[PDB]
Amino acid sequence: DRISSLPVPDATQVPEGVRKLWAKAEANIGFVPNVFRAQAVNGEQFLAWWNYFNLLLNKEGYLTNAERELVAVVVSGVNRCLYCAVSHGAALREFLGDPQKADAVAVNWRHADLTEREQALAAYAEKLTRHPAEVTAADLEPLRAVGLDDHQIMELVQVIGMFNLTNRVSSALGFVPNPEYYRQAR
Amino acid sequence: DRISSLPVPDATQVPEGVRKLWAKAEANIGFVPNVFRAQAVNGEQFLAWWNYFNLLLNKEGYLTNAERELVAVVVSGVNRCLYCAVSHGAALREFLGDPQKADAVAVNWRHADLTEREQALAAYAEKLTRHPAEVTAADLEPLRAVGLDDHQIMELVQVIGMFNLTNRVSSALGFVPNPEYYRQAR
Amino acid sequence: DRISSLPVPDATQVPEGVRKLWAKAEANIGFVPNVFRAQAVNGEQFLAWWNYFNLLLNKEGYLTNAERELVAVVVSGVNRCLYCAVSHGAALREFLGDPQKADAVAVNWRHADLTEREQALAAYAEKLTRHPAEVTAADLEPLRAVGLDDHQIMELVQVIGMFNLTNRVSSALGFVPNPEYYRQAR
Amino acid sequence: DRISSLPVPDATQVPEGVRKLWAKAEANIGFVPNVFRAQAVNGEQFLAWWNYFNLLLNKEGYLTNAERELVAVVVSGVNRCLYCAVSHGAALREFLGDPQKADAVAVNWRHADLTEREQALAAYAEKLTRHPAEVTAADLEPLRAVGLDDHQIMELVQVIGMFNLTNRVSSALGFVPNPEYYRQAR
Amino acid sequence: DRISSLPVPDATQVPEGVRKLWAKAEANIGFVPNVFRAQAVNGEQFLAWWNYFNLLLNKEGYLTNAERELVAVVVSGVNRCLYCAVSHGAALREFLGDPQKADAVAVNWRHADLTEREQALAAYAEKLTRHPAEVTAADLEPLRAVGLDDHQIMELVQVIGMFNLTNRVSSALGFVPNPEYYRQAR
Amino acid sequence: DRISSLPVPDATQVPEGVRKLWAKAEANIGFVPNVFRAQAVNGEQFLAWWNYFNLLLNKEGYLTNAERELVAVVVSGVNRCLYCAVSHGAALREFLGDPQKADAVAVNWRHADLTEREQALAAYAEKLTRHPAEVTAADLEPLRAVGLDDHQIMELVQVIGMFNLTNRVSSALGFVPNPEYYRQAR
Repeated sequence: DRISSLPVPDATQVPEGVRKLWAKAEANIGFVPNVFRAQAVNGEQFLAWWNYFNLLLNKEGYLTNAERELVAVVVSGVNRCLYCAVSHGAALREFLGDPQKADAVAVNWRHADLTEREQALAAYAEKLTRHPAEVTAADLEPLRAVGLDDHQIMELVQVIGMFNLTNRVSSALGFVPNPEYYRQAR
Repeated sequence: DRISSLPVPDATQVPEGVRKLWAKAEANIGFVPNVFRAQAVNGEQFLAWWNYFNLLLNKEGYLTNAERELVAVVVSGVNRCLYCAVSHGAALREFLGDPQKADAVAVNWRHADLTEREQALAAYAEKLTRHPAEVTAADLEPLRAVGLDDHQIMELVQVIGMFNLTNRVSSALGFVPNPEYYRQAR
Repeated sequence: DRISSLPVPDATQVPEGVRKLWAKAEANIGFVPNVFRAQAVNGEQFLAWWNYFNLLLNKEGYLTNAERELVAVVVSGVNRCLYCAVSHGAALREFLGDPQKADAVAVNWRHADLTEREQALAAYAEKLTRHPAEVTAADLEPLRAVGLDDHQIMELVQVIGMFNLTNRVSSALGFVPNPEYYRQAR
Repeated sequence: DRISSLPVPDATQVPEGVRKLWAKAEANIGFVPNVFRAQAVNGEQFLAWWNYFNLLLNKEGYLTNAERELVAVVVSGVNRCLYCAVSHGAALREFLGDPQKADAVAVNWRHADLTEREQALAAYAEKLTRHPAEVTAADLEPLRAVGLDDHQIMELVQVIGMFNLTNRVSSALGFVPNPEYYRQAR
Repeated sequence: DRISSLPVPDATQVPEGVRKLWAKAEANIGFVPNVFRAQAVNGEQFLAWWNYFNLLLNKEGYLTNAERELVAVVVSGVNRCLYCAVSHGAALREFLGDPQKADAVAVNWRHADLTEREQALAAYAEKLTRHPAEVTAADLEPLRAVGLDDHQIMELVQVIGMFNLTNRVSSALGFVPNPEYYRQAR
Repeated sequence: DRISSLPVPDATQVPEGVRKLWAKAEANIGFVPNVFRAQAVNGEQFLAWWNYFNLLLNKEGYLTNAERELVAVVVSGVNRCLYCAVSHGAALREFLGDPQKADAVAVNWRHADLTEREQALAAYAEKLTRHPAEVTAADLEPLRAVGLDDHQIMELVQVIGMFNLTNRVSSALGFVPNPEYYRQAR
């Protein structure tokens, strides 16, 4: 059962930080996310990627985990990235406590009955994902009007950019999400 | 005078690591890249981004600097990102020692008379950038045919990803490249 | 409470055939599909649509139910139609007996590890959906290579058509899928 | 002279209802529409399709035949479906009594000097045809403003969906419209 | 009464060369093409355009008139330009002596049962029109395979170019084709 | 070092007017623009093209050379035409006296800090280049609001159309711009 289009390094072929992450994941969530194995081909690059990704998505910042995972699900849905859709879908179901809303966002946020703020975030995520050449300063105005300040905007644009990065890496290399994600928070 | 659509933090409003980076830049290239100011709005996120970007793009890896900057220029050109097209254009001109070749890649790699290897890199960069939902394992075969191994592919996909992240952050926030970049290596 | 952008007719405002359909649904699946209410605005048109849809999708024909629902899910995913993606997702999960496979097809069939036959069906469904002006007789050859005969092709093209009709009607009119569909066959 | 990419069933290979339709067409219009032969490969499915199509397009409802054929011509022009463009073009020329207006709609409704209502119908047909993921309840407001009620909207969205179905079936299978349509109502 | 979105100059407001052209047209075809009035707003630019257009499209060159008008009709159809689709449709009907073939090319050359040579011309015209950034030297090989020499290719690319110019000028300025064109060669 | 995908005629294979143009260019700018050689394959057609192009772009009319070259750079950037981007980029740098502004327009005019008028011109150039089927009389209103009269509009739409012509001819035939253009006006 392949999890990648490239060979996946074993424990002997990854640095300490990657093995520690594997152990931590196993102990806390009961499995090792396949991205932590498949994307470990270049170990130091992986560790640098994780350091930034973990800070931006998982550690405290200026947007809530619900807001962040909403963006993740929208971007990953537009780009039709399987790994990211499935894994961030599990996260969004968990953080919203509403599996059906999360599923609806995965299809089309316009039809998911979101708040005004959520709609502003989803719309801007989709625009910057699809039409990066066309965004302008004018597009920041709706974000301020639903209450995002400069730090929240700075975080938002990074999260959208990040999923444009991870969608591409995951899709290019055929990353396969773990079976557990499909069943989580349902 | 504007270099960003958001307020730019001064020395007192960024962490020490950012101040150290500014000093290192000034000492090495003679000026502080505008992105190091404009994107320092969220300081710790900025430093985590920089750690990864620097490692993937500037430090030794599996692709040459010329190869990485070729990909940077293709991606930033497709996405029409001013900051990245201008600054990475400077870099590609330096690493190729051929301003006209770099300028041609900025418009259309198809017409820039590239090597077979460079054409494979450029073609894949453009596809992954424009059509992330449609790339498959078959698309790796041309990369292998020009001699890219697994580490080189792993790096490549991250570089393409990274420019899809930075093109979005820089365009979303109206980042303005330093005047020096337009003149370097010409 | 809303299930449609138009007023929904009650029992007194639909023909008897629609009331009989509601009763049959309740008795067979335990609830009345929301489309049977929301799309009954023009009653006789509704019953003619249902006659054709039921025959093509639910009754014996030349493709299996699994094959039909695969196509439904691909089409509805490309078009980002909430009602159809959710309800046919339920159906595909049931007919495959594999929720994770169905969920993967919902994001990107290219990454769902399908059989050669399923990949041919999914690829053609997506092309006919996105690029109707560009399909030609040559595009039938892969279908014949996976064993589809003339009756199977005839059915296939109608199924793809039908989802291009229902995705449009349901999205245009903001049809909301029943909560049950999100939970079925998981 | 082929009329389809699939074999066309003869009189011995179609059900009674199809042969009766052939006879009726011949007696009343002087020829048998090729779709009635080419799409008869799956007989019962054909009869179910015709039952719905005939009710929606040809029998009394909530939009006039001129309005319906306007939509048909717009959708079929966007999708570049030959069978449907040619045959519904003949219908529109007949119902408008103005061949040049009908021809102009076939090219681009924006340039055909239509009424406000006609423009609202054409614009919405083209939007739902091209961008089904993007339509929302807001798009119904212009339709109400040119006087369409809920039944007229319900009919409209079906006619647009229907041509998205028939354009696809006709194009996929290389259906060829009869010579008579090209000369009718000129 | 309108034939343009800009004011149309009368005989007193154009140069003598334009008046002579109007007289020549009236004498040869029985009416003055509306473009000769509407596009004469800048008189000397108009006469330079006409000199080139007439030479490339009407006077002896390396492609036949039928071949040139086929390309005209493909291009104008893809771009949905009313003036050019209608007027060049008339021309193609005349040069093919087959109105139904010309009408079919106007919708989709893929379905018009063309010769191998005509299909190569039509396919290239559409690609160069839609995807100018993606054409390469490889795309000339099919043209050479149907017998086009260097002069024929040189002419072809200019004809495709020219319709991309005239489709834009005519659509931008709302040019209205004469009623005669809709009826000619039918 | 090839300058074209087709053979390039020598002095013995071109008419007098082409040889005179070569001589004039050499004497006045110090080199012969490669387009004057590569596009001379069909001599009379070339001379007719040059006659119109030279009048519209180089000789006095209703827009300034800065305005015209701005449009050239925008259109050529959207279409990613190397010959035209590089050569009109040199022209724009010269006429603006601001190399960095010209370079920024080549990437994305939205980020180049243009005047209101310049923005109106760039936006309309890009729209008519990308979406010719969608422009209407309404799009002329912004042009009038930044002060363009009917002659200026007539000229503008021709210049946009012209670059849609030259981008296509140049790209189709692999025209290579002279080394001098890359270094001019820097």
